[PDB]
Amino acid sequence: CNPQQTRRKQQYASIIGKQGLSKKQCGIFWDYYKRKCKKRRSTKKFI
Amino acid sequence: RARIGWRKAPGKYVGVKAHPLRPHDQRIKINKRLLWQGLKIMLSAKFAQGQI
Amino acid sequence: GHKHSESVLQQFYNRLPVRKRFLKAIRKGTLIWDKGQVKIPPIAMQGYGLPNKLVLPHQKEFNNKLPKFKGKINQLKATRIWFQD
Amino acid sequence: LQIYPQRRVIGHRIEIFRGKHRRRRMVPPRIPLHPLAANTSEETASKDMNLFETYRDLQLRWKKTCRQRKKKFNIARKWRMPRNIRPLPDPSWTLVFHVNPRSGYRREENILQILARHPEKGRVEGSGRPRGADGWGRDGPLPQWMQILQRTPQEELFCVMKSNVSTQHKVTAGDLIQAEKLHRKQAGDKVVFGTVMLVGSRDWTIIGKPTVPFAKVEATVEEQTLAGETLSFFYRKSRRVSRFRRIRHCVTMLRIDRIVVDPNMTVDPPAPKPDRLLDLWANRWLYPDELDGIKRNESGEPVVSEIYDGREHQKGSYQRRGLTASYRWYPDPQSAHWRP
Amino acid sequence: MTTREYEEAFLPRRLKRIKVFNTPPPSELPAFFHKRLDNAHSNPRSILKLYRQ
Amino acid sequence: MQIPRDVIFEVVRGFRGRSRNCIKIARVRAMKALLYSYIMRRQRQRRYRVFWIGRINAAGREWSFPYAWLATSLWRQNIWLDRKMLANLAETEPASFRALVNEGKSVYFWNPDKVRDIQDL
Amino acid sequence: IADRVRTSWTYRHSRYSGGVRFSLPRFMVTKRTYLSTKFRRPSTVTKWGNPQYTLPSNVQREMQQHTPKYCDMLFLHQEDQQSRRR
Amino acid sequence: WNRNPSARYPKKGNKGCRPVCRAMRKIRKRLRTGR
Amino acid sequence: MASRGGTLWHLKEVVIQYSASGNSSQGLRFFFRHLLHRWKQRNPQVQVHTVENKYEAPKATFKYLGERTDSRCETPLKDLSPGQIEQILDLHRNSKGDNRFLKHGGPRTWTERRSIQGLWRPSLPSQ
Amino acid sequence: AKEAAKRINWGAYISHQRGVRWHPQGAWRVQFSRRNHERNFFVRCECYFRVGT
Amino acid sequence: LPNPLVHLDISIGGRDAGRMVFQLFADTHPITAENFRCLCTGETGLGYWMRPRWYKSTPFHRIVPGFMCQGGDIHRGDGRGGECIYGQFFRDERFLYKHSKRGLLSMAKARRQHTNNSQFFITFDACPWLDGEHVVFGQLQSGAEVLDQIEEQGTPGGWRKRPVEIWNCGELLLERPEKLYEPSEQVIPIPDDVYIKARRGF
RNA sequence: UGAUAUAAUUAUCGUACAAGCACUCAGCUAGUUAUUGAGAGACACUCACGAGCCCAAAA
RNA sequence: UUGCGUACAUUCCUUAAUAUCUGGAACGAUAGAUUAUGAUUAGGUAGUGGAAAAAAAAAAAAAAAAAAA
RNA sequence: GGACUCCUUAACUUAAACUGAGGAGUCAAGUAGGUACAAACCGUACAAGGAUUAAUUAUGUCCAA
RNA sequence: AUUAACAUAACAACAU
RNA sequence: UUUUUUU
RNA sequence: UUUUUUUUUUUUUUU
Repeated sequence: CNPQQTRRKQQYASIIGKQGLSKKQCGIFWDYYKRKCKKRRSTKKFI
Repeated sequence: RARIGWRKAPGKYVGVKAHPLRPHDQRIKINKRLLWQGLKIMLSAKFAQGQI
Repeated sequence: GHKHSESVLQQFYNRLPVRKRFLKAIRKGTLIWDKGQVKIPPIAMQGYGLPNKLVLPHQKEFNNKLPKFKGKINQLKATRIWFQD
Repeated sequence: LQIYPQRRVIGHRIEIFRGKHRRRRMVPPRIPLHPLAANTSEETASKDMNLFETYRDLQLRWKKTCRQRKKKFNIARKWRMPRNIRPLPDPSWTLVFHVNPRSGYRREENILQILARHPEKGRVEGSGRPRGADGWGRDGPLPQWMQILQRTPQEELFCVMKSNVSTQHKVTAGDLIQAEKLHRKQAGDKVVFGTVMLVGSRDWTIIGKPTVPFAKVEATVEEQTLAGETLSFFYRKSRRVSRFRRIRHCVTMLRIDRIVVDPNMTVDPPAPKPDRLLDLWANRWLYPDELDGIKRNESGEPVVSEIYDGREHQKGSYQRRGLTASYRWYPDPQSAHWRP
Repeated sequence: MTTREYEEAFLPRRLKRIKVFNTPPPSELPAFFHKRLDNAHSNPRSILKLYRQ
Repeated sequence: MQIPRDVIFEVVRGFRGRSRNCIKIARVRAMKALLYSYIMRRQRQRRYRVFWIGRINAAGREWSFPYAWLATSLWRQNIWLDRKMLANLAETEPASFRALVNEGKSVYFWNPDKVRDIQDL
Repeated sequence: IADRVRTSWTYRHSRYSGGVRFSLPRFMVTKRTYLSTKFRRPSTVTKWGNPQYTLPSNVQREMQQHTPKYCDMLFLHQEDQQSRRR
Repeated sequence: WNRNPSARYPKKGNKGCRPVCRAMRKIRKRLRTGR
Repeated sequence: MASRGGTLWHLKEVVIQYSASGNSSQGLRFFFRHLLHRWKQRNPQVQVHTVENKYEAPKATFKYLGERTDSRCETPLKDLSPGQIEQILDLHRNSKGDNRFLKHGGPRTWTERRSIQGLWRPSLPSQ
Repeated sequence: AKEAAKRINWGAYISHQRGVRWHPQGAWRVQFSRRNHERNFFVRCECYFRVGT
Repeated sequence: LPNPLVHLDISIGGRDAGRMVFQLFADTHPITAENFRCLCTGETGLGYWMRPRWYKSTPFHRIVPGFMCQGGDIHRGDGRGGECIYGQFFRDERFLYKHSKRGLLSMAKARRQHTNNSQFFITFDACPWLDGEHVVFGQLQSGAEVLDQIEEQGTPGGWRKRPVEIWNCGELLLERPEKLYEPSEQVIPIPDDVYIKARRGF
């Protein structure tokens, strides 16, 4: 309930919209970014 | 200094909450008629869209 | 000064840029302050009429009919005279 | 116990009004009521039955409990004393000369010399309203020597025009002026302001009491965008009240080109008749390509014209869209628009 | 009762005062002044004021 | 709450120590800073109208013609010129101003129906 | 949606609520970071945003007679006196 | 005598003859009307 | 905007970043098929470029001709109508820039020649 | 009221034309609204015909 | 019914000038005519300011030779005053007649639109430019010698050489100017009386 | 240099003002919940069926 | 005698109206582009009401879209 | 279960900003203006918002202005 | 390795 | 840009 | 005799 959350959200938002990001690059958001990418890749799956 | 009672009380400690979450059930009630109708509507939609 | 509160009338006097000699007189009553000047208070003579500037608007008509003095202080023959408040 | 009324009217008569003290309607009714009755029937009819008094009414007046709120009704303030300036004299303009032949100051030519000696000879007075063969002159045509006014260059010319209904600016040769938003205007749009109050030069000064009907200003739209952001804040301490806003005002930029002064000028033509009425209410003018679908008769005029000519329906309508030759306002006798 | 000042204290200061007495004006100036001249015979100021009027 | 946090910092740019950086102090500072401008922008008009009137009177007095008279003279003539343009003229166009003053004087100053000469008397 | 809020009995449904009207002036303000002009204005720009110069015209021309400044008040006074005394 | 406090300073021009917290207004009238 | 008699424009280049799969870019996509071609022709003096980006919100950047700091601007185009887009475009084209210093008010006049006749100075008659 | 109603002529305000209506301002209002997103053309006529004119 | 015939007695510098007679156009301008007749007769009583609404003893605040002469103020007598029987201000009337005759009467106006009051003015000459801006309701029938004398007291600046005031007023008991357009009948769905009746409960 | 301006918060009839807290910043922290309630002239959303509606626990 | 200074225009430009009555019971309609002389309007403690936002997580709808590549 | 002022009036030392009643305005919940300096008095065509414009009001017109 | 408060330094300024 | 003092 | 008042924020009383 604070300034810290705004910084984290701004940081997150700045990296979310990209591709080919490394684990060392992502940081604390690595899990989130991996889930996002896997979610995205769902549309390309056919019978 | 200000008054203080319990060591572990809301605001005086980390983890204590005044309105903590409680386990419960997320199930809801619904009329059978609604379901019955929605089945039909879905079926017709399928036909409409050509997914059958 | 040392006094905490003072009367408005006294305060007024206190603000007069004049000598102590005239201040005392003013305080006493022998002198008055008007239009930034100090002069003798008006003289009220017995029987004669007072100045038109001191009576009420409705009293001027009756005051103008009273006798008037057009002489010097030495020639004045009034039984009693005093300053008009 | 009984409280007697007060009949003695001190000051002004009492007048009750609905609502709070604010800016309300002021236009009088079309059908005023006579203050006197010429018959007993009028007297009897004057009675308002809606307002019939009863015991119940008295009850509400006499109750010790909370009564009706005082914010519903109030007493009207006193009347004002406006100045009656109207009517106004006939519009006219006058001309003067103050030539300075001194070398020190100086550092056509023939007449100028004469004028310098006898500036009084140059006193010319006219009329602002149009006339016949006389034109702008008074009791006859203007002198033939007035053509001198067209010989002076723009580098030594200045005038006072009206950019708005109430705003005035000092227009000069190559000037950048600021005005309000002009509807239906884009880049490369030339405009004409015919509204001028005063003209002058190094030799003469056209006073033009009401206006100058033989003078105009030519401008071009240079900018039409939003202004810079502005911050406004207000609050009351110890009362929990405030307001915050972020407004972006709109302005328009106009660049002056020429200041034409021709005494032989003619009155502007009337309002034009557009071919299509849809553009008047549309958000953009129809393109040339789209205008190709316009039906025409043998005479060459639109066929649609038979239904409706297309004349102006309201005062100052086409002027708002800029279809007029020139812009004019109340000060200009040639103008015609709504006035508050 | 009430005073004139009191009454006046609630009205515009420039408000004109009503007229209490009105009479017809003099139609003939020469005849009006000829009768007035009959009373002024010793006061130079009266003669000068009449001539000025 | 009254003001966004992001803007306070901006508004408090250039202030003294602790007041450019402290949220607490900055709040109270900024509030007053905006309030003063808010209040003054409305009163900015009469402060310039009085200056225009003073310049016009100053100008006018030169040619033995008070503003008091001038105004009336002008208005009676159907002349509708704002004090802003009047004052600008008074400074930039002396000749123009003199023209106006002369125009006005004629109207203002009127002779009676009869003129008497008592020089030889 | 629509032009205005409909208060009529005909339009009192839950399906008629919400929405926002488009506004150009407001769109350039809503959801936009504020930037102060203090300590940011160049030397080439006046207070009102008008262009400004930083070099004499003479110099400008080099690196790329005139009307006198003051008028003649004495001539105006003397001419007015002559015209009134004529 | 009644001369120290601020509830007895006369009205000057442009006050309405009844400013906040006055007593002398009602004292003089009363006096004249009967004491 | 017009300058020097309408022989000089400000607006130079316009870049528009959009997406080919995002729903929010629907308006842009629509615009790119009906009004783009029509708009371009009308304004041949302005270059227009488009950039495709999948996982990024749409936006637009504007470049102006000048030495001032107002020679660049940006504006998002998320959840906007074709008409709105057009409006934005027109605004940008008819504007000289973001105008960070442009003040509403002031003398509302800019002239090189303050006085023609001449300025006022004290004189012996006046004194 | 009931008597006045009878006297009042209600038939004059009736207009046999779509888009034309009476207004309490004392005028004839003309309405014509159309939209076109494809061609980017929107029209909203709000013409008024005053009686006093 | 016959039109009213009002009269005005003017006094120049305390001297009886004469007696002018006017004819009001009640037929065409009933309201306007009524206003002026009631003000002249003084049969309405006091007013807003507790003053009698009577033209008696009123000065002329404006006398411009060859243009017109203004007057009628009852409050101050300077010009910044006026009051009709109806109230402060009243709505205007149809502009039928022009200003093309000597001695025509017409009400005054303020900066605002609808600012008509007791203030009127008599035209000395044709004023085409005044067409449509003012309502014409009266015409001089006799007594042009008084208007000729009044014209002499005016100045271009609107100054007054000698005092000019109305001595007595009243009403007498026993060709028209050009027209701006051609009046024609109109459809009147709602009766006039209804408007009156509505304001009282019915 | 010119003009102009009485930190903020709560209570209170009272901007009450020489009353109560706070040096500053970081983290935490005060209206949570209808398998049981509801439209009651100081304000009560919406869907289905209809003289008919729902169906409890096992399953 | 004739004068003059002065606080407040929704003249100009840009917004807003949710307890059944503002024209609107109009127009348009593939889901509303904001009415140009349109009437009443928009100071507010307590109490009451409407609406827009809060960068996150889940969902088996992130390629039928001009030109260019 | 109310603070100041206007009219009437109870109590008091025809005292006190007290204590208590009858009926109008303002503040409370009101901005800016005037009254020299701190809610209550006068005025307001009384604070949605922006700009360098015009006006009879309390009231002013030797200087600070 | 790490935000703010806090601590030090460098550059930038002339109608003075 | 002061007024008044009957016959 | 009048204009000059609590103008009692200061100067000034220039009539």
